[PDB]
Amino acid sequence: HWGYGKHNGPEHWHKDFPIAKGERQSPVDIDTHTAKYDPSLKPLSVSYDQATSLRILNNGHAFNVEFDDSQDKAVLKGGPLDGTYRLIQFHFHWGSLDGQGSEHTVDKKKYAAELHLVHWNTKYGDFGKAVQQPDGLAVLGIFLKVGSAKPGLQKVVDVLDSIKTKGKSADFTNFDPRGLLPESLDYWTYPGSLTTPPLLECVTWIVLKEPISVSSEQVLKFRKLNFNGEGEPEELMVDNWRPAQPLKNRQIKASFK
Ligand SMILES: [C]C1=[C][C]=C([B]([O])([O])[O])[C]=[C]1
Ligand SMILES: [Zn+2]
Repeated sequence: HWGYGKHNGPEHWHKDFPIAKGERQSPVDIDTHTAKYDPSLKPLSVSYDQATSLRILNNGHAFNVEFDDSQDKAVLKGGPLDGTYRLIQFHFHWGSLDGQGSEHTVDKKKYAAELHLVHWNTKYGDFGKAVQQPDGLAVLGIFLKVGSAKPGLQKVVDVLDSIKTKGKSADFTNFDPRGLLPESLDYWTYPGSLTTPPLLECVTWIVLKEPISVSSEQVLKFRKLNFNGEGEPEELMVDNWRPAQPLKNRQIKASFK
């Protein structure tokens, strides 16, 4: 029964998920002055040309665009990673207002939203096994700011009417996630967690420095989604972000100077 409300939100999650107070929780504030350039990170490789999107789902917490992850089709490699990580889904976190919505922050700045491209390490065979390992997942995080429209997002925006409420899905084939990337792949990286329950400490985070721009109309449509199921009282799907957690004994590394 966790969620984002006053009585079931982030401050309550630790009761059912004690790892919420663990040693490598996400998100975090990225202090740009304290992050250290690491000249050894290897180049980062996003290989999405053969991606096969399948479906879009409103799961009651966000919406997921799901991919075929039964073969190496859309993979993330390089950067801080050893081995090959397959794209399983992407989703967003966003605010009720343009001045909040991101999970990570940059020098305490909040963005309007944050895109998470979720990948799992093929050495563990399936996603469910991967989330049980400290190097099971690699999540590419991309900030959204409100300005110019993002053309490659509009297909997502357009389908949201058909998945308004929890449990609804729609076909979503032939979507190209390359259309959601910024120009630069400069990034910060650190070891962390899932940002929702079960909050498992299985993620290598790779957060891009360059945001993407989306229009006010695009983010407005995200805010028309519902947390509730059909035929239940309407609760707008907004503010589905966890705030920054303690960094504890971690260092954030930068791929750039
Ligand atoms: C199952 C799952 C996958 C990814 C995430 B997140 O928000 O950390 O990308 C949370 C939960
Ligand atoms: Zn997420």
